[PDB]
Amino acid sequence: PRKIEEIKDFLLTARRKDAKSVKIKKNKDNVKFKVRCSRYLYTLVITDKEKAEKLKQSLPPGLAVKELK
Amino acid sequence: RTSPTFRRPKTLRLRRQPKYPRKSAPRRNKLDHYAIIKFPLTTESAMKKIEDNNTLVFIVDVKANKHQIKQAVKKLYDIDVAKVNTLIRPDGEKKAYVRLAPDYDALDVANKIGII
Amino acid sequence: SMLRLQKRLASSVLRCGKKKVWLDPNETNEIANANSRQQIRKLIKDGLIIRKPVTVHSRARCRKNTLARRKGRHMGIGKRKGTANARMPEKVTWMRRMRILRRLLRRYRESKKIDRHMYHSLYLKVKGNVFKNKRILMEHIHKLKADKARKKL
RNA sequence: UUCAAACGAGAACUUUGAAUCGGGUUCAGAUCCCCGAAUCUUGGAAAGCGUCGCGGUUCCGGCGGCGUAAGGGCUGGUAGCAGCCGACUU
RNA sequence: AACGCAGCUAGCUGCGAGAAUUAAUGUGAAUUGCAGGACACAUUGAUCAUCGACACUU
Repeated sequence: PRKIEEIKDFLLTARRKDAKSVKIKKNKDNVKFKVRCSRYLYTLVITDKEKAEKLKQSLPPGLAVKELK
Repeated sequence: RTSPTFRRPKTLRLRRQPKYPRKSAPRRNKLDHYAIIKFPLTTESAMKKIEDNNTLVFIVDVKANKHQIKQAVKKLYDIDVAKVNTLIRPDGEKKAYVRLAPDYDALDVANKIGII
Repeated sequence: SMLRLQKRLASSVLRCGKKKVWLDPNETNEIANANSRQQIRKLIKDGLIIRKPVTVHSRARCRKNTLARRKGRHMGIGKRKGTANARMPEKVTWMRRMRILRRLLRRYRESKKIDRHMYHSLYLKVKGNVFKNKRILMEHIHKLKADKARKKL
């Protein structure tokens, strides 16, 4: 697995042709955005709630979204 | 001559051009797709695989390899194969676990043979 | 009637030994009807089969003695079987002494209590087994420092 | 070794009770099957594991609730002081 | 020499993925433990024998 550290990279790697789905995990203190690519499972962790929804509106269309919670 | 050793010179070698073929006709392929698959298997443990693993179990010729098994089942029952796992039973028969592609399903297919 | 199979399966599912598997004595009929790990998982939820607790082996008796042994209650001449070196090696005792004494000399050196020349002389003497204790070493600098002060004055 | 019970025509001797990695999966196979990852943190809690319950009784392989006397060291500034801590010994 | 081949088949026997046999010729209503399959018997065919065609795994 790989950790995406800054916001801009995550929506890029989500736009790759090999990105099959993104899974959103809702924890007590953070929300994890995991995108399953061909070779790695990239994870972006944000510690504050308000950015989670705004990013959630901005996934590329057609890419499968799974809500773990 | 800059070297003190004498090596055999390389001479022309002609490709064989037979005046007649030693075999009159090519041997017929006696190990075909119908020979690849002997019969499907119906044991209790097998049934679990068709339901939970989308996999068919077959008794196959002992000389067939995984590639040969995959091609035979595809053209015999018009399906796609994801992977094939084979083992040699203690009785000496080769058992092949052929897993279909996700788009195909083993239930309706195995009805077509009549096994299921 | 025949529950050998069910006890083996229960132990595998319960991840415990067969000695810890309890089969209901007056419900035997439908455990005998269980022949799959699924059916075993059916029964352990309904309480027909449960995991017996581990046999108790309390350490309180040994814990009580160690507290008494902490004060030397059972360390007399009649309770020793090995040699003094075997019970407590002399090398580790010597190894401990050099470490705790050489540490003090280093600390006294960096604290400017003593200088390099005095450090080296004591460092060879501590290796010479002239001191046996921190206090025994510690007061030695004091007479050494005392005469040095007297020498200047 | 003993007591009781069950099955059984029949019981000292039968059965029950009492004295390339991670996770799942079978009656029998798992680093091989399935899932997921590859060649302090992401993985990771979703898993797993403990308990407390609700459904169902060859169907649900379904649901949730919680929890995971002498021998030394350290710390702060007269031959150390002051505090704290710690085994095993003679 | 090995390994396989029978609807039910372990050995013996026969056979070789065309595997208790294919083709052809002769013969002419069976094979048989059970079942099934047969069987205008020439508008030509079970079985058996013969055996020159074909085939004959390592």
